[PDB]
Parts: sequence; structure tokens; C-alpha cells
Amino acid sequence: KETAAAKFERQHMDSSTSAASSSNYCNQMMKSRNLTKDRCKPVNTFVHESLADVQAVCSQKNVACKNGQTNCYQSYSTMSITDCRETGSSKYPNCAYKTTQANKHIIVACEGNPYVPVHFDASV
Ligand SMILES: [Cl-]
Ligand SMILES: [Cl-]
Ligand SMILES: [Cl-]
Ligand SMILES: [Cl-]
Ligand SMILES: [Cl-]
Ligand SMILES: [Cl-]
Ligand SMILES: [Cl-]
Ligand SMILES: [Cl-]
Ligand SMILES: [Cl-]
Ligand SMILES: [Cs+]
Ligand SMILES: [Cs+]
Ligand SMILES: [Cs+]
Ligand SMILES: [Cs+]
Repeated sequence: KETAAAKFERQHMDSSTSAASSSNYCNQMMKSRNLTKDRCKPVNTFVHESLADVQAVCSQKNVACKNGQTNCYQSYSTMSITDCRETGSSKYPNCAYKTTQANKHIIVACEGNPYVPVHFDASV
């Protein structure tokens, strides 16, 4: 049902805060964005920038995706991001996440018309 664009927005956009608040940011967000529903999503990154700024990345530096596809774009500037990764104590259905806040260039795969992000590849 969910569009590729809307899935990206749900998993990766958090324009409501400038940066991760607290060590419990990832537990709260991973749950609230429905990323812990049937299993604990092991790794997920949230971007703390406007949706317009993340979308604009699709007309920035064209770079290879890790899988060798050619529709990835690297942000010209660094962006506030939070990486959420499961800890060793994480056991579904009590998922647990480490929160790491950082300022990194993001790399996204773009598709469609409008040409928008559909996958978070990596950050640098
Ligand atoms: Cl959409
Ligand atoms: Cl805002
Ligand atoms: Cl949902
Ligand atoms: Cl999941
Ligand atoms: Cl991710
Ligand atoms: Cl675990
Ligand atoms: Cl859960
Ligand atoms: Cl269209
Ligand atoms: Cl990903
Ligand atoms: Cs920001
Ligand atoms: Cs914690
Ligand atoms: Cs929710
Ligand atoms: Cs391209």
C-alpha cells in the first residue's frame, strides 16, 4: 500500500527536532514510526532537516549506491542525523536502541516524478 516516497518519509524524516534529545530518542522514534511492529528494525537513520532540504538532495552530487545503482545523491552539506541501532540487550518485543547523533552528508536513492528520496543509502 505505502508509496516508496511515503515510506522514506516515515522511516527517515524528523524535522520536529534539531537533534536527538536524549539516549532514549531511538527507542521512542523506532516505536512511534512503526519500525518495531513485528520485529526490531536493526538499523535506521533519522534526518533532522526540512523535508524540502532532504528532497533537494536528489539534484545534488550524483554518486554510486552501495549496490552499484546510479540514482544515489550525496548532500552537498552535512545534515543533522541520528543513527538508531539495536543493542545486544534488544529482544523483540522489547526492542532497545543506541542513539548516535551526528552531522554527516547523507546519501539517498531517488526515484519518480517528482524525483524524490526512496531509500537511505548511507551517511558520510
Ligand atoms: Cl507519496
Ligand atoms: Cl520544524
Ligand atoms: Cl505506519
Ligand atoms: Cl520491523
Ligand atoms: Cl537507515
Ligand atoms: Cl539483540
Ligand atoms: Cl515491538
Ligand atoms: Cl507524476
Ligand atoms: Cl537503509
Ligand atoms: Cs537542523
Ligand atoms: Cs538509554
Ligand atoms: Cs504510531
Ligand atoms: Cs543519474
